Amino acid sequence: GFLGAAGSTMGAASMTLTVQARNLLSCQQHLLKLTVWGIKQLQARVLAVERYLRDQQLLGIWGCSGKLICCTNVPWNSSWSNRNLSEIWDNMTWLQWDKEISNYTQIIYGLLEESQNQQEKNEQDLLAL
Amino acid sequence: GFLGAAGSTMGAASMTLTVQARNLLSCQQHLLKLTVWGIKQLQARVLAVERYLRDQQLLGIWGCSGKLICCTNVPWNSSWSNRNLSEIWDNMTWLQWDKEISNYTQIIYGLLEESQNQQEKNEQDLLAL
Amino acid sequence: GFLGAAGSTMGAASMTLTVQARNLLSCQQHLLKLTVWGIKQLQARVLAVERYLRDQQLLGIWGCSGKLICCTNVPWNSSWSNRNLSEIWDNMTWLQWDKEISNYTQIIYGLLEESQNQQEKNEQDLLAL
Amino acid sequence: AENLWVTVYYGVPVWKDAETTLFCASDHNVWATHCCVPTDPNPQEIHLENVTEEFNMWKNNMVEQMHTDIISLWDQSLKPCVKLTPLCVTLQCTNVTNNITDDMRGELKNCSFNMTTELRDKKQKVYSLFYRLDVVQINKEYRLINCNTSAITQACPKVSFEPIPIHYCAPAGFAILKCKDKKFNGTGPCPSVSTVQCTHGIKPVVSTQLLLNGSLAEEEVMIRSENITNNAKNILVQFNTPVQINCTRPNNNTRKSIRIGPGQWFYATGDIIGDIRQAHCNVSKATWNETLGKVVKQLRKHFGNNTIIRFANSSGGDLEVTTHSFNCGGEFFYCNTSGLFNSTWISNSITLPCRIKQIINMWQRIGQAMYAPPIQGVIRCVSNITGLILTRDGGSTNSTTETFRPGGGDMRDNWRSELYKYKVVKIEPLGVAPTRCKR
Amino acid sequence: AENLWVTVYYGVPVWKDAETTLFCASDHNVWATHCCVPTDPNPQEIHLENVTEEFNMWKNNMVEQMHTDIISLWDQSLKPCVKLTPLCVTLQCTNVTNNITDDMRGELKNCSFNMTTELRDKKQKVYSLFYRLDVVQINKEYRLINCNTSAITQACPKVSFEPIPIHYCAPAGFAILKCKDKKFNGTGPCPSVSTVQCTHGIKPVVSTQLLLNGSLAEEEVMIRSENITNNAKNILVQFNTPVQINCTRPNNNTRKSIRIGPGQWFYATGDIIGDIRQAHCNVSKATWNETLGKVVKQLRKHFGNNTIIRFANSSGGDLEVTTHSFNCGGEFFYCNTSGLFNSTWISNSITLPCRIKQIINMWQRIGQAMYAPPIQGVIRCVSNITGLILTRDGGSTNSTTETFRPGGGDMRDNWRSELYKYKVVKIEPLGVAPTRCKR
Amino acid sequence: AENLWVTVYYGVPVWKDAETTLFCASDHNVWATHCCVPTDPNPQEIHLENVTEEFNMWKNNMVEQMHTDIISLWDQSLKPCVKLTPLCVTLQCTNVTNNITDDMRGELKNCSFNMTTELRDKKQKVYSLFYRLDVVQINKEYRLINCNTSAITQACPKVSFEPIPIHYCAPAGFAILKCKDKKFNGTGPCPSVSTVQCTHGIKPVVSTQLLLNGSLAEEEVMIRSENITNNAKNILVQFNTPVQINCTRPNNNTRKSIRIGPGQWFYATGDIIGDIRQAHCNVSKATWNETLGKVVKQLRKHFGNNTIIRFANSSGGDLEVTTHSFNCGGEFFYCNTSGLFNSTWISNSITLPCRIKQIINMWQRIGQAMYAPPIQGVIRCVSNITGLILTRDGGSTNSTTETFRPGGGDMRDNWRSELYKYKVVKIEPLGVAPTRCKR
Ligand SMILES: *[C@@H]1O[C@H](CO)[C@@H](O[C@@H]2O[C@H](CO)[C@@H](O[C@@H]3O[C@H](CO)[C@@H](O)[C@H](O)[C@@H]3O)[C@H](O)[C@H]2NC(C)=O)[C@H](O)[C@H]1NC(C)=O
Ligand SMILES: *[C@@H]1O[C@H](CO)[C@@H](O[C@@H]2O[C@H](CO)[C@@H](O[C@@H]3O[C@H](CO)[C@@H](O)[C@H](O)[C@@H]3O)[C@H](O)[C@H]2NC(C)=O)[C@H](O)[C@H]1NC(C)=O
Ligand SMILES: *[C@@H]1O[C@H](CO)[C@@H](O[C@@H]2O[C@H](CO)[C@@H](O[C@@H]3O[C@H](CO)[C@@H](O)[C@H](O)[C@@H]3O)[C@H](O)[C@H]2NC(C)=O)[C@H](O)[C@H]1NC(C)=O
Ligand SMILES: *[C@@H]1O[C@H](CO[C@@H]2O[C@@H](C)[C@@H](O)[C@@H](O)[C@@H]2O)[C@@H](O[C@@H]2O[C@H](CO)[C@@H](O)[C@H](O)[C@H]2NC(C)=O)[C@H](O)[C@H]1NC(C)=O
Ligand SMILES: *[C@@H]1O[C@H](CO[C@@H]2O[C@@H](C)[C@@H](O)[C@@H](O)[C@@H]2O)[C@@H](O[C@@H]2O[C@H](CO)[C@@H](O)[C@H](O)[C@H]2NC(C)=O)[C@H](O)[C@H]1NC(C)=O
Ligand SMILES: *[C@@H]1O[C@H](CO[C@@H]2O[C@@H](C)[C@@H](O)[C@@H](O)[C@@H]2O)[C@@H](O[C@@H]2O[C@H](CO)[C@@H](O)[C@H](O)[C@H]2NC(C)=O)[C@H](O)[C@H]1NC(C)=O
Ligand SMILES: *[C@@H]1O[C@H](CO)[C@@H](O[C@@H]2O[C@H](CO)[C@@H](O)[C@H](O)[C@H]2NC(C)=O)[C@H](O)[C@H]1NC(C)=O
Ligand SMILES: *[C@@H]1O[C@H](CO)[C@@H](O)[C@H](O)[C@H]1NC(C)=O
Ligand SMILES: *[C@@H]1O[C@H](CO)[C@@H](O)[C@H](O)[C@H]1NC(C)=O
Ligand SMILES: *[C@@H]1O[C@H](CO)[C@@H](O)[C@H](O)[C@H]1NC(C)=O
Ligand SMILES: *[C@@H]1O[C@H](CO)[C@@H](O)[C@H](O)[C@H]1NC(C)=O
Ligand SMILES: *[C@@H]1O[C@H](CO)[C@@H](O)[C@H](O)[C@H]1NC(C)=O
Ligand SMILES: *[C@@H]1O[C@H](CO)[C@@H](O)[C@H](O)[C@H]1NC(C)=O
Repeated sequence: GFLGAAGSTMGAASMTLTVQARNLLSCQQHLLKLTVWGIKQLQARVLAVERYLRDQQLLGIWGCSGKLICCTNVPWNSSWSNRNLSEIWDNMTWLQWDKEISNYTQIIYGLLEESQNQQEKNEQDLLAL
Repeated sequence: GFLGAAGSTMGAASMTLTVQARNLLSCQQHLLKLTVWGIKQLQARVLAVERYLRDQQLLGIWGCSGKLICCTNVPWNSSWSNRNLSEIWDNMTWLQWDKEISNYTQIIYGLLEESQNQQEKNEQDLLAL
Repeated sequence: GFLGAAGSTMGAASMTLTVQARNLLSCQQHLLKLTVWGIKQLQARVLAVERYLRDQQLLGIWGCSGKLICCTNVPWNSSWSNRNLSEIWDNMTWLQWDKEISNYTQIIYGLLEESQNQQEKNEQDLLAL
Repeated sequence: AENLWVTVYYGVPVWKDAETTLFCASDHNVWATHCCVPTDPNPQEIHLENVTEEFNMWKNNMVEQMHTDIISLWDQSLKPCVKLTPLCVTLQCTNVTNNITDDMRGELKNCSFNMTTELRDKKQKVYSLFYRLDVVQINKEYRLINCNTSAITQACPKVSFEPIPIHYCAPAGFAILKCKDKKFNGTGPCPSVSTVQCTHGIKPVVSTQLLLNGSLAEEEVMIRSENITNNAKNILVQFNTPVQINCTRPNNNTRKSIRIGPGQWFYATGDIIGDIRQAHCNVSKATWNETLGKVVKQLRKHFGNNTIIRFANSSGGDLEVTTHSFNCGGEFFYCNTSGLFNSTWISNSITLPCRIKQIINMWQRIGQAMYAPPIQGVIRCVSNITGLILTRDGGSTNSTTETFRPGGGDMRDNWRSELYKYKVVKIEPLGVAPTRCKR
Repeated sequence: AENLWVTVYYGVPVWKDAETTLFCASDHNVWATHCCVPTDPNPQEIHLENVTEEFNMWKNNMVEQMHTDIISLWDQSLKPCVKLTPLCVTLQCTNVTNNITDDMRGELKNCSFNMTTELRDKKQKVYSLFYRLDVVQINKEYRLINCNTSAITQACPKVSFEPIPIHYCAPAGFAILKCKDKKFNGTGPCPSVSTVQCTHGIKPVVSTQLLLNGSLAEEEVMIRSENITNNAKNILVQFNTPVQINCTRPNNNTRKSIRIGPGQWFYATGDIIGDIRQAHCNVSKATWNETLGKVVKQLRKHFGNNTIIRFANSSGGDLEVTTHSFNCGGEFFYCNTSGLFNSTWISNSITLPCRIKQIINMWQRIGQAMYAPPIQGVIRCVSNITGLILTRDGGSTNSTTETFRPGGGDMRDNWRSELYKYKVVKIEPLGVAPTRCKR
Repeated sequence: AENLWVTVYYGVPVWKDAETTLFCASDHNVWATHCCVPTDPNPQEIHLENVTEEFNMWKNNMVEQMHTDIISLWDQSLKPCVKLTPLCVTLQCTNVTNNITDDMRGELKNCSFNMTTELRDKKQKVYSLFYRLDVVQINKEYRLINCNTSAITQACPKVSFEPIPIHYCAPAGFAILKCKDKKFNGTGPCPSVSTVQCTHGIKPVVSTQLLLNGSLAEEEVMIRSENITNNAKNILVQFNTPVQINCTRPNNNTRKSIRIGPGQWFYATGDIIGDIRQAHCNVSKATWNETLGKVVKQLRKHFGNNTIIRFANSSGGDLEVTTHSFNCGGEFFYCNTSGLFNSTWISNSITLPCRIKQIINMWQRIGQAMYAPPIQGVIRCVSNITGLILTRDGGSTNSTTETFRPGGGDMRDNWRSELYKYKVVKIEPLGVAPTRCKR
């Protein structure tokens, strides 16, 4: 049921996040002798690992770690999508949503990084106090 | 002292979890020219990484991240092992315990995944409130 | 601006931790046929992943996960560096600091591991109570 | 005013088009080994409700991926076998006449030559039979056809190239999407998408003009093309019913093993046992002249209800273009298909002779040649014609009578029709959206 | 009622049996390079209190792993050296008679032949000596023995195959468990398990009949077998004391380098300097006829206090089966062991001649042959016999007198006795258990 | 008393010296392919304020890395091309006399020989021209120079070795630091460090004595050495202005393709069209005898204001040592540089003849030789002399007149001057420091 929520609304699809997450990480002499097919299988496996880790690093940096859903303190810009919530969570899929946001992806990621740096400094200072 | 706790009781063995955890992740021209032994060393290293990450992903999904010990909200089924605590934590090893549970491993993992999905939705809604 | 903070004081440099962190993780037939250069590119990529993960595992074990800055409960030994805070955070770089500490690195890491094991046991017992 | 904040989600069911390396998987054959990883016996096909996607069979990198891998595997399995360089000698040849039927006269040649023995300093006189296609006249002196162009090696007489259905499977982080609409024709949106782990089994069959052993459409004969209007492009036709074809090589052959070096054996064709006859294929007349009627009706859909449709013979060029290249039992046939395309259609047993060749340029490359060892006994093949590769010339805009001819192809085209319904995408699990929560 | 919840633990000291690739590690030899990664000088052996595990030496994949890697390394180090194909010519040979002792008469042959020079268009007459085992008669015409079967290459006269003790080490996530019980015999539980990073050093020694240079048991001579009862199986015997054996090849040899192509040199055996003598091995009579007494006592344990034990000679077959294959100094000896197994036991200096061979089929395969260049001067070897490979025939259930014979083996068997105490397992750090805590 | 605790930081801007594999990257040439990954068109060079680091050009592993990779690439691109083993035959040769200028007399030889055709059993008489450097006398019988030592292969007449500027780029977790001080001389602290993703483009030019096509210092001519005092070491001189050199091979050449096997072609040098002349290089007298004045002033800095500086000719040895090895257009020149180093300096058009060689030992190894196919027409090269490789003998401590001579080098030295400013380091993002916070 890996992409089963693909046609679901954004709201409904939030219930299958573990279905998609669990499928993003995962002969003998034939591939070892045919050292021209092995060094495809290793490339495929190394790439899957690198892609997985890049996503995990971004989540870690943004202050979202070990969770599938994280609230952040970066305010939503109506200029990135001037739609109300009933247009987004209902009657719209995640695939359509990505098309609506695409161009603002880097702005949002940069803001999330800055927010966490400020939050961590405040925690260190508050604990010392 | 990597497997030093192997004969210890389950309770006593809980004190060496970092001993085992630290050992689960970790010439020149000979292996580079002998492109039939290199593509064993790369396979060995890639596999060790993939195995490590699969365990970390499961811990993350279950709501247990960055910890060696996690309490969860899934109730224990006496049907998986009708034993009291004094039969489990004392006078029994982890190796024996795995034999007692084995068949119910997938049931437990599925329950842990479901519990976390419900917990995350509740957190998002509570924060919005 | 990857190493831009290199000459900054230790205090000032704490504001660029995400600049350095984001750069620590990251043809066709030429490398596939030239199965003597591919098995350099795979080695380079596998090593970068292994180094990244070893650092993440240590942070996880010490009780510091998903954060760039963590307070710990291990007291500072004046014997590792008998300097006051105004000698360390100001008028000193991280490169100079590493030279000052180097020999005591393993002592500190061992203490951090022990502290977390005690903290986790206490959490499990407190929750059961 | 709304006071919304960015909420980060991971595990979002969103994907983008991507090109990656698929890994193979089956259920002494080369595909016995290069497809070991077994498929799941019960593939997890998931229907996606309300998903519409754009597909394009002419830009499908899965077709390109198969092509690269079929060639790469081919040249690896034959890598360790004996070279036949020493056979490139002056031959003394005569005609085979002993009980040869009239139709085969001059087709086979009996050649004797001086070849070395296992010792560097000794020679032996040996002889073997060759088909005339592989022997070039230099009064009786002949050369093997590959001698002025390429190195010739002997196919390993142990390696099987019998087509095995193979499956392609996605690597972690990727998925293969299947188009399940009805009457999908090459390109455009397909409002019926299903997700699979692997493709169905596809046999790596190589042929020209006629498409063999594929899937039989579904409801009706379908005609697909990159362009249709541009006659420079090919038209692929997929049948909704097979036409059974029976092919044979009736001569009862034998073999002899000749030492050509220390541990190096050459396999020669020996005398034919009994009567020598012509290779041929049987197509049922009453199936072919009905199956084409369906093709014609579908062509009228694009070429006109009142036009004239004519099926003509192939054009000029070499055997690999003008004949039906058929690989069966381990031998290479070049069959004459003119008897299949000889009709004019308006609105209101067929025997195909074949030639056998032993020195084969398997892929259109320069510098290599494969020698196919002969098969002992006789061979008979039964296969399903599942489609056609056609080209068009004229009519339409000038003065009626579009002429269609069987054409050649790019190898890829024989797989293109099976990889037709599949697309490869990558999953991008991160995304953001506005919510009402704050930390 | 107990109100318990699932608690997840990571870092649990639990493991399961597993098969993986071990990486090698030592301290111009091939094992100088294929075992670079140094072992820790002080391996971290950890005793596991209260751990009992089942071991099985007959199903140990470490034995299979060594076998695959010894062969793979062997054929890689010799890959770039000159082929001797041009030597497979008709030879003119006579007997070596100049100062040859009577016992060696007819053993060596003096062969002359026509071989090319570095120029394609010129030849030279050269001669060399060969042992009769490698020369086959075709009145004086001879062929090298490998010419009708295999390609022959020259072992690189720079590559050393002197056994080097090597260690196997576990990859991350794996551990090697060692059985430290006393008197462990092949299979079953071992209530003494220790965890190691690497195995002890094992020398990759190749031999038949007698096991050389291994570990000397510990307390008593031990007899191990897959079955014992089934005489089709071998019996391995491990000694608790070495028997010293001294082997030599007394002829003082020389070498000549012959150009056989541009930059391609062949190493030929030249005239023997001084008297020509037979190769042989010395076993101390007073050590052997005592060591076997220990073997016999242990056999009675399984075959009967009142039975009769007889040690007989080897059976029929080729040299690789019937003789003691001994590789020493770089030369290959085939020694006659009948003088070691000639006795009947009841309840109440030995000289072994040897032959030398130069064309060696190193592994039981078809299509390759290795030429061993001769060693200049003379060679003498000192080694420890550490065990026996025996087979059994009859007695037991019929009428007394079990006959034991030295047998051949599968190569693996010579490593099987050292890899004997080790097992490979994988660690599975996750697990769950009931506790009283809730989030 | 201070009550401080250990605080863990990740992402600390700290690094240590390290040696890793750099991956290449450019913008039918071998470097067209082995440097595909494009560089960023606008490299992110970051100045590091207040950073001082120690550099050492004589211990720079980037120099060693380039050397290993240039050789490795070289021998891979030529791997699949035809061997010329069959050419190693006895040649019949005479002098080329038809319109040969006096200065070239005896330089070229006209050789005829018996070589095979594409058929194993047929021969052809062919002839070609060779330069005398590659032909060794055995009255007219000659051998190719490589026949008694090495295998000879034909460079692929399609593969280009024209130098391409290439860049080295750091792998993840690594960075390349650049020394941006002024007047940095080989070793020691550089109080100006900048971080880069990749190096500037460096052309893999191979030469002796004169350094070609590099960076022109910056402000003044600089002299660098590992030691200076120890005359056993080389002195590298980097110019702050180029000296333009124009080289040519004036003979109008043609080619013929000779079949030497099935699909195997040999490229022979045919008759010269028109007048035959000597190859040579032009150096402007008025630029050279000024550029050296700058070199001399800088030498006095280390050798004395009142000493005598003498530039002498090269010493003895083979062409690869005593001449200027120049690779241009695809042909190999050996130029006589004595006209450039003939002066005595005190305090107060140049024509260089060249020889052409076709059989080249590209790297100082034994067992391989490369045949360089001839270039049709004529060639002319324009290049920038950017520096010198000099050695020293005497003076200093004895009695005035230090003698400097052009010397040979280790290949590496020609890249050493461009990789000069770069160092590779690894980032170590974890660290700890005392703070006032507790959990
Ligand atoms: C092997 O069999 C073939 C088939 O019979 C032989 O080919 C025959 O070759 C002859 C001479 O080239 C042809 O005869 C000529 O025909 C032309 C036609 O106009 C005529 O003008 C000439 O005067 C002469 O008759 C003959 O037709 C041809 N056979 C066929 C069926 O075309 C071939 O020579 C045989 N090879 C041998 C015996 O080595
Ligand atoms: C090299 O030396 C060997 C060893 O001496 C020579 O072998 C000898 O070959 C002859 C002829 O084949 C054997 O003689 C025959 O013996 C049988 C035995 O019953 C007898 O019936 C025949 O009438 C004849 O005498 C001879 O015994 C054999 N030597 C030994 C020790 O067995 C070999 O011929 C020599 N090769 C040369 C000179 O090329
Ligand atoms: C190809 O041309 C070269 C160049 O002319 C020819 O070399 C010439 O070889 C002869 C005989 O070896 C040399 O003559 C001898 O010179 C010595 C000098 O002292 C003298 O003592 C002898 O009596 C005799 O004269 C001749 O000098 C030499 N040419 C040069 C310029 O040195 C070569 O023989 C020609 N090869 C042919 C025609 O195959
Ligand atoms: C060449 O053919 C003859 C005749 O065979 C007949 O015609 C053939 C086309 C086919 O129909 C056969 O079955 C026919 O019998 C072969 O000679 C015959 O061999 C059979 C074998 O038992 C024998 O009974 C017949 O009497 C033979 N007839 C004659 C006239 O000899 C002949 O052997 C064939 N040659 C070769 C090389 O196969
Ligand atoms: C063949 O042998 C003779 C005799 O040598 C003797 O017997 C040998 C088995 C061994 O025991 C030798 O040490 C004996 O001396 C060799 O001729 C002798 O060579 C030595 C060398 O200095 C000389 O002093 C003796 O006088 C020689 N004796 C005779 C009779 O010549 C002979 O050289 C040997 N041939 C070869 C090819 O080695
Ligand atoms: C050999 O040289 C003659 C003479 O050429 C002259 O001297 C040369 C060095 C160069 O300066 C040429 O340009 C000179 O013309 C060649 O014969 C001449 O060929 C040209 C071609 O059109 C012709 O016009 C002249 O009259 C010719 N002169 C004579 C005396 O024949 C001759 O072809 C050259 N040989 C070869 C093999 O090239
Ligand atoms: C192996 O079993 C023995 C007992 O069967 C364990 O020894 C006991 O350890 C407890 C620890 O406090 C002591 O109180 C007991 O007195 C010990 N018993 C004896 C007989 O000495 C031993 O620790 C076990 N090993 C492991 C690894 O748990
Ligand atoms: C083999 O060589 C001999 C040499 O004279 C020649 O006579 C004979 O015809 C050759 N045989 C063949 C079949 O070419
Ligand atoms: C092929 O052979 C089968 C055998 O029974 C036959 O039924 C079928 O009709 C044949 N096909 C053709 C095209 O004749
Ligand atoms: C070498 O060839 C010649 C050719 O006649 C022959 O006479 C001679 O005996 C051969 N030599 C050997 C040792 O075979
Ligand atoms: C082997 O040689 C040594 C040398 O001293 C000797 O002591 C030993 O007894 C010899 N071995 C045998 C079996 O004779
Ligand atoms: C080629 O071989 C023949 C054989 O006699 C010889 O006469 C001729 O001179 C050779 N040719 C060359 C150029 O070596
Ligand atoms: C090289 O050729 C150019 C062409 O114009 C010329 O200007 C320059 O001076 C020449 N160089 C030398 C060293 O003569």
